Amino acid sequence: SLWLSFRYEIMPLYYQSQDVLDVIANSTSEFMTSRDFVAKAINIGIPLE
Amino acid sequence: ANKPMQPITSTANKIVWSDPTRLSTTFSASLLRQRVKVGIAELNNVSGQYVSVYKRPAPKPEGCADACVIMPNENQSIRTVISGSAENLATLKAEWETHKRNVDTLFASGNAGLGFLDPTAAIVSSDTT
Amino acid sequence: ANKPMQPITSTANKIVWSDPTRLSTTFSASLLRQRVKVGIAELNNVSGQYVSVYKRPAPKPEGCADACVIMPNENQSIRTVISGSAENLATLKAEWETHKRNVDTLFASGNAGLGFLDPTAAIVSSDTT
Amino acid sequence: ANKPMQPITSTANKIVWSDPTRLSTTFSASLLRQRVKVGIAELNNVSGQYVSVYKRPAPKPEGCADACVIMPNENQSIRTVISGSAENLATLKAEWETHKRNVDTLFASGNAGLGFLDPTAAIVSSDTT
RNA sequence: UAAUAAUGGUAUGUACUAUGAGUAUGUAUGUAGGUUGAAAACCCUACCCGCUUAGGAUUGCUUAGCAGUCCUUCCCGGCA
Repeated sequence: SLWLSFRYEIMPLYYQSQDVLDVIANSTSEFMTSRDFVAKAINIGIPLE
Repeated sequence: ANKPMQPITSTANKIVWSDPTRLSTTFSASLLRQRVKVGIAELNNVSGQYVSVYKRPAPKPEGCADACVIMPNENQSIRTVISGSAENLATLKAEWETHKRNVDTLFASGNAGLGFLDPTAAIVSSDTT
Repeated sequence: ANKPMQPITSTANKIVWSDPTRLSTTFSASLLRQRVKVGIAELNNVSGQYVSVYKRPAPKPEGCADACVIMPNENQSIRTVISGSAENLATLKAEWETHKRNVDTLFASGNAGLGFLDPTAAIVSSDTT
Repeated sequence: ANKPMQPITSTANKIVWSDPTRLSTTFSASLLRQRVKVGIAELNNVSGQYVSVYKRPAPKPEGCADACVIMPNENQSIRTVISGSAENLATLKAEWETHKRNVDTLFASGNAGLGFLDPTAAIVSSDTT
């Protein structure tokens, strides 16, 4: 009975702790990206001769 | 020019505000979040319940704002409970001002505070044409 | 323009509006009047309840189910009850927008929507310097 | 200066400091807020509870110094309780200042700590001429 | 297939209270079956969903950068 009472006393903290803090940690990070392009010109010289 | 207040009780769930000048008035905010699968899919439901109470004694008999005539105090309590999915918070916000104006039209600008009711009052929804 | 909402059930106490296009959304505004005697003078007490409920289907998971199927609809509810005497609506109007401005900082501007408070918030009372 | 303490158990109505070097020494503050009704006036009362403890082995026998005298360690606790209406804090302070001087002339300068009481000790009230 | 139960739970509405979401109550306990009883159906079967175990998928392919998944097992949970 004492063990069960201690159980009932602690798991309020268990609920206040574990699921909430784990989901708080989980609610972080995700994939995203950005991109762009150009038609930049690269020139190589050739002598007129 | 509005006097601010400062917290009284600090908790992971509840924050109690109150004016140092007038301890009668207070504003507190407690919120509970629940881990829910409505359509066999997980949802982030957060239920933020807000209370704002002011003890304002204002019977003030006609034209008697004259002298040291104290009146007993009366309650003015405002209860708001907002619950919804955190993922849809952006549109949940959008619904929120619709609730503002809807109440404002029928009550703030309307005459529902006296206890009357107008079914013909303009009531509008969140979505647009 | 936002789509007008029309009543479905009218009563001396409760009026329930709904959108003709989609009647799932509702706005039920109930009233509840009682007689309160405090300062050897009966006062007119109104307990004005307002419930605004909107329904928006799913958080819409990407791909997979985006062909012809929708995950069951969720519920978004905002409940507001306004109490106090009817002899002093003028101050009740003033505090209501103050409550509106108070809730906005936590919800509309702050991150209280996602479920996280802010003890360093800046809220003010209805009264003014 | 002296050694500052850091709080080790914070709560909305319970804050306890203790010295990091000597964790035995403590200072606890408890505030109990309650609303009390007096004649035609609702009153907001607060009780200030303050406990200061210093654990200390008191007397060195005569005037030596040595290792094999580790005498029992005893306690020195000073508890102070303040109660009064919130808005009367302005005058609440002054009599507290009076309470300081009032016990000063009896204990700090008098032999009240020994166990003796002086009927002709100078005692004054908060009010002044 | 299954009964005794401790059925201390949860969610959703009701009346009171409320400077409280506290009190009590109805309803249901992911989806359907067997079953007396304590019909708030205790429990087992089957099907879905989310955990956990440690294994894998062409592991490379790509004139573009892929891809934020998939299958099995351990696996506990979505009324006790």
